[PDB]
Amino acid sequence: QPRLYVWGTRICVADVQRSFRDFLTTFKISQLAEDENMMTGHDEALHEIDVNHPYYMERLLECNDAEVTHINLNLKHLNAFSEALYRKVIAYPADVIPYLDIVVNEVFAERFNRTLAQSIELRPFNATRNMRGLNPNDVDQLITISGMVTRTSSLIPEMRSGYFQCAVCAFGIESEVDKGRIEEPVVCTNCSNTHCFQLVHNRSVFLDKQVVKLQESPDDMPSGETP
Amino acid sequence: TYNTDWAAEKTKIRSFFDEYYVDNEDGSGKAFPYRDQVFEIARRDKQAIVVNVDHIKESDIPDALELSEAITSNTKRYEVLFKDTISDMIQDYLGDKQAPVIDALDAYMFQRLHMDRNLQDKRKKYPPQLLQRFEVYFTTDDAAHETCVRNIKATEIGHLVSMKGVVIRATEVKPCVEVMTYTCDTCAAEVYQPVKGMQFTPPVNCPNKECVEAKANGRLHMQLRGSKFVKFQELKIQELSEQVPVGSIPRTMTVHVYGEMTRKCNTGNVVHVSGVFLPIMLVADTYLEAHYINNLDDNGVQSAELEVLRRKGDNYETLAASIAPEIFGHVDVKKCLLMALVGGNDNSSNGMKIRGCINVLMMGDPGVAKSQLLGYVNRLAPRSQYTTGRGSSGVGLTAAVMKDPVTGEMSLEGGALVLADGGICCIDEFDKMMDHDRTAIHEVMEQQTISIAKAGIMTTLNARTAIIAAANPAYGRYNPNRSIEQNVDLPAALLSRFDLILLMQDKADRENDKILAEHITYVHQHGCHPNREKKDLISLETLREYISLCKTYTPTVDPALRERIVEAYVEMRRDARYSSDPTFVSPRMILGIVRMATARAKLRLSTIVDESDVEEALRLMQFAKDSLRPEQ
DNA sequence: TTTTTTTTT
Ligand SMILES: Nc1ncnc2c1ncn2[C@@H]1O[C@H](COP(=O)(O)OP(=O)(O)NP(=O)(O)O)[C@@H](O)[C@H]1O
Ligand SMILES: [Mg+2]
Ligand SMILES: [Zn+2]
Ligand SMILES: [Zn+2]
Repeated sequence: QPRLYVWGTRICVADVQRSFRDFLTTFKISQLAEDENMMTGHDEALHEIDVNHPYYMERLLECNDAEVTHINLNLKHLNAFSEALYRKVIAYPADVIPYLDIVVNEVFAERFNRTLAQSIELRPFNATRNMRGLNPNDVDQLITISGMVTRTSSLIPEMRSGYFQCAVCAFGIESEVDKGRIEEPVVCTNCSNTHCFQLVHNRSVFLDKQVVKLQESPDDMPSGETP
Repeated sequence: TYNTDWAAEKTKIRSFFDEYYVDNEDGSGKAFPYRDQVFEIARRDKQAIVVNVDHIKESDIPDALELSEAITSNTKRYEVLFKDTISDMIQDYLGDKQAPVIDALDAYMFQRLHMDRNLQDKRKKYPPQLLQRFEVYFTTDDAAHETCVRNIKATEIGHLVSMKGVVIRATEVKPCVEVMTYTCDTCAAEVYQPVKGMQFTPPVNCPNKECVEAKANGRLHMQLRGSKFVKFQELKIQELSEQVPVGSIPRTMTVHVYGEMTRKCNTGNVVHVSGVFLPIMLVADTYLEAHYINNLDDNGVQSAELEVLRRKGDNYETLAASIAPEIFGHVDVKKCLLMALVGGNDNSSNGMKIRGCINVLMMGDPGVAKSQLLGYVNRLAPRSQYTTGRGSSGVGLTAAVMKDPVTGEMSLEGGALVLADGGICCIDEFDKMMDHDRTAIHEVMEQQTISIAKAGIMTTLNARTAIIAAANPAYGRYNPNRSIEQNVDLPAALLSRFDLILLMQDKADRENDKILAEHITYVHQHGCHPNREKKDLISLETLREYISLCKTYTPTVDPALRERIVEAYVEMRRDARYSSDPTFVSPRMILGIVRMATARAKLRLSTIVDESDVEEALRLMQFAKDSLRPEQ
C-alpha cells in the first residue's frame, strides 16, 4: 500500500491526525483559568464560555452560530496534552499545518452536518525570543517575538491560478500557480496550433498580502546595542 | 617546482596532533590537548578547533618548521588537509558507533546514508563540506606576522596575516549559503552544488543519465532541509593610533567573519585579528577573511597577585594609593574616583526605577593634574569614552540622524554616551561647552535613556553610564571674595545631578613645593614613582581584575541604618537655609548617601552594609563640602 | 525636482 511521508524525516501524516482528533474531542483541563480575551463567544451580541465541556468543541459552536472562520489555538494546552505532538508542530510548521486544518474541518462537518463559505483556519499562538538571537538553525521553525508597529503598506495582489486563452480560436484553460511557478500550455487541444496562448490577467484569481514593519523593544538589550 | 603529495603532508599533520603535549601541573602525567579537543568534536561537545602555528613551529617533531612555513604561505589549501586529518582521527576514535543526531541536517544525513545502504560511493556522492561538519582556525603570536592595515599589499594575497585595530562598523548575523541541494521532479535524483565566494548560479536541467536519455525534461527544485547554511557577519576595522605615520590619518579594511567567530565584537571595541587576505572574483578588489578574533576589552581563573589581595583584606588604603602613583597626594580625590569606578545598586520598587551609579565633578586651578587623573581612569575602566568640551556637539554625545547619499535612507548613529553604555564617560574642559550642547545630558544623568523624534525616526536608546567631569572655576581661578554659586557658574538643576563636587587648589608653600619638586624630579629621573616607604602597590592589570571582581556583588542595606541616614539628611539640609554662603540641597542627596555606602561595601567584597561604610560615605561628603570654602 | 538635518562660515 502506497504511503505518504514528509521528505527525509519519516513522519507519516495520518498518525498525527489521529492524536490531534483526540486532543480536540477530549481536552478540558485549563478551563478553570480561562483568559481575558478568550472567555467570551457569541451567537449574537456576546455570551460567556462554559467551563465543563471539551474546550475546542465549545469554541466550534461560535463557528456554527456567528459564522467565525478561525480558531485561536493556545499552544500551552497542546503542550500539556502531549509534548510529542507539540515538538512536531513547532519543528515542522510548513508541513503539518495543512492537515491539522483538515482534522478541524472534519470534526466541524461531523458535529454540525453543515458547510461554510471558507474553510475554518488555524492560528497557533503563545509558543519568546529576541530579534538578535536568531540563527540559521531556526529557518522554517515557529517563533514568536514582540514590538511596536510603525508602518503598514498598501495591499498587494498575489496570484494563485492563471487563465490562458488561445489567440486563434478563443478556447480557454485554467492553470494553477504553485511552488511560486506557473506552467504555460503549448498546444491548443481544440484547433491544434502551437505556441498560441495568451494570459488574460483580469480573468485570473488573486489574494491579499500586506507588509508590516516591527521595531525592537529597548528594555531587554545588552550593552551598547541599538534597536 | 610544486608539491602535491597530500598523503605525506597528512602524515606530518597527524603526527603533530599525536605528539604535542603539556605536562600536568601536579607532575602526574601529560595532557594531549589537541586530540582531547578532537574527541570533544567526535562526541559533539564542540564545533571548532583553534590551532596555534607557533606550537607547530616550536614542537619537537621533524619537518616542523617546514610544515609551519607551508601553512603560513598557502593557508587556504592547508585548511582542507587539517579537516581531512581530523575527520580520519574522528573515525578512528568512533569506530563502528554513530555520532548523535542533533539538527535536521544531521537527521537527513544519517537517514540518507542508510537509505543509500538499503567509501568511494560516499566520497563521489557527497561533497566534503557536507560530509564534514566542524571548523578549523589558525593563530599566530610571533611578531614576524604583525602588520598594519596599510602594509597588506600584493605579496600578502593567500598568506596568513595578523593585525590589531579598532572596529568601526558591524552588521547583524545573516544566513549564508555553503552547499545547495536540488531534487529532480521526474527521476527523483539529487544534485549537490558547493558555493564559493559571494555569488552562485543555479543549474536548470537535470543531469542524471536515465532522465537525460529518456528526455523526461524534469525540472530541478531546491531544498533547504538538505542545504547547508552558516553564520555570516561583516566588519570594518580601522588602524590603531600608534600604527599611523607622522601627520597622517588612519585607514580601514573590510573583514568577513564566519561561524563560531561571529558575535564576538560590537562597535567601540579594540581587537586582535588573524586572517587570510584574498581577492574578489584584471584589477581586483580585496578583503580579509577572519580566522580568529580576540577582544582586548575583555582579555573563574584568578591571578596569584589577586589571590594574595583577596586573602589579605583591608585593601581600601592600598587601592586608593594605587590609582596613578605618579601623582602626589589627593588621597580623598582618589577615593572618590575609586567609588565612582564601582557604584551602587539599581532599584526598581513598584515599577519606579532609581539610578545606581555615581557622578563626580572635579574643579581646580590650572596645573593640578586633572587631565592626568582622567587619562588614568580612562585606561583603568573596561568600557569608557573620553571627550572634550570643544570637540563635541550635543549630537556627538547622544545620537545622530544620518542621511545615506547612496540610498536616500535615514538611520540612527549612536554617540559617545551610547558607546560607553555600562561604563564611564570622561568629559574634560566641561565649563567651555555651550549651554545648548550641555543640556543634552539632563536625561542621561538621571533617567539613563535617550529619546528621539526626528524626520521618520522615533525610538529610545539605553545609556547606563557614569559621568566624570573636570572644569575650571568661572574666571580660571578660585576667587575667595565671591560666593560658591559665583565661583561655580552652573545652574541648580544640573548641579543637583552630581553626587560629588570637589575643588583642588594650588597655593604656594615653601615646604610642600620642595616635596612636590622632589617627587616630580624623581619620576623624570627613573621613569617610575619613588616608593620611599617600600609599601606594596598594585599593578594596573590586577587593579582592573579586582574592580571587575567588585562589580559582581550586590550588598543589601541593613534596616538599622535608617535613623543615622535620615538624621544626617535633615542636618545637611539645615545649613543651606542658615548659611551666609549656601549651596543647593535637594532630595537626591539621601539617595547619594545610600549609593556611596553600598559602593564601599562592594569594595570590601562583603554582602551586608555596615555603619562603618555609612560613616565613611558621610566623611567623604563632608570633605567635598569643605573643599568649596578654603581658608574660612 | 523638494525636504530635513548637522557642521561650517
Ligand atoms: N601634584 C602633581 N603631581 C605630579 N604632576 C603634577 C602635579 N600637579 C601638576 N602636575 C603636572 O602638571 C602638568 C599639567 O597637568 P594637567 O592635568 O594638564 O593639569 P590641569 O589640572 O588639567 N590644568 P588645566 O587642564 O589647564 O585646567 C602635567 O605634566 C602634570 O604631570
Ligand atoms: Mg585639564
Ligand atoms: Zn486554439
Ligand atoms: Zn531527472
